Amino acid sequence: TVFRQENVDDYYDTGEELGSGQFAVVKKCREKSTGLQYAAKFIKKRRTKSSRRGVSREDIEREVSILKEIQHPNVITLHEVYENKTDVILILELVAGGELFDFLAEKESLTEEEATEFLKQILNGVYYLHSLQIAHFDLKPENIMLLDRNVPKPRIKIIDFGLAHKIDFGNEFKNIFGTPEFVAPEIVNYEPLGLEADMWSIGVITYILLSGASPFLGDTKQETLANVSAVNYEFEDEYFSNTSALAKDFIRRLLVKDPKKRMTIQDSLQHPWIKPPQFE
Ligand SMILES: Nc1ncnc2c1ncn2[C@@H]1O[C@H](COP(=O)(O)OP(=O)(O)NP(=O)(O)O)[C@@H](O)[C@H]1O
Ligand SMILES: [Mg+2]
Repeated sequence: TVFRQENVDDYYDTGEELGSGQFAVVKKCREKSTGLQYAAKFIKKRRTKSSRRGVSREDIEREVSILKEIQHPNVITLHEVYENKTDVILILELVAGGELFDFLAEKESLTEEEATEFLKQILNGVYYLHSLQIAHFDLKPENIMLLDRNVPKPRIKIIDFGLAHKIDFGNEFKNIFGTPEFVAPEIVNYEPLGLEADMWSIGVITYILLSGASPFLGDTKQETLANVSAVNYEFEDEYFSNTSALAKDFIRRLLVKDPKKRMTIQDSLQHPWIKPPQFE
């Protein structure tokens, strides 16, 4: 599909940089006609068929097509798309309270209540996506953002649809790979991937929310990946001695190597704790 090829600067003024990855720089912006504020994500296009710099049009089109489908309080929405010869420019809903990652950085470990108030939101965002057969494939504390960081119970949105895929057949085999600390063993072993892989990432996120520690992290990327495939983690007493046994049970049911035996998004919401390119 093609996108609007007008100069983006003719319709928006850009401000502060919000963030960066591989593939993209994200800038705060303001639409001239409405005075509303957005996050403009500039994704660099591939300059030649075989190049490794930039993102293939197929991958950009998949991100845009998934984003266009979304409308849920706990996920980011897509406002408009522009393009020019160098970039595709997604105008996304602005999430202005920073990454869950940075929130967790200053001050590092949450109460079970604070942890479950975030988690319940993440779970209903992911329930929506999975209901739509969308696997996010990049869930991690940097890809969650808070609408306002200065409120006692902040409200979150899932961002970064750069690896997301529609799962039409219950699994796909296109060979996706995110960040070693958060990927499920099936990603590590290059096996067919489905919605289950997001549920593993949620367990890793939950462990970190409760402890401030990463369950699989080794000293190098390859060692983390080995730990992940072996399900090499444990609940350190120093971190978990006063954490409830149900919280551990929740995590233990997500960090399961066989995706068929791992809790589904629906199971996670009924659980008693809750229920009211890749190398060194
Ligand atoms: N809607 C948004 N509002 C506010 N900040 C955002 C938004 N989208 C992205 N960011 C910030 O920009 C960073 C990069 O955007 P992201 O969508 O994560 O890019 P990417 O490079 O394609 N994927 P990755 O390599 O995993 O970062 C994020 O980590 C956030 O800090
Ligand atoms: Mg990202």
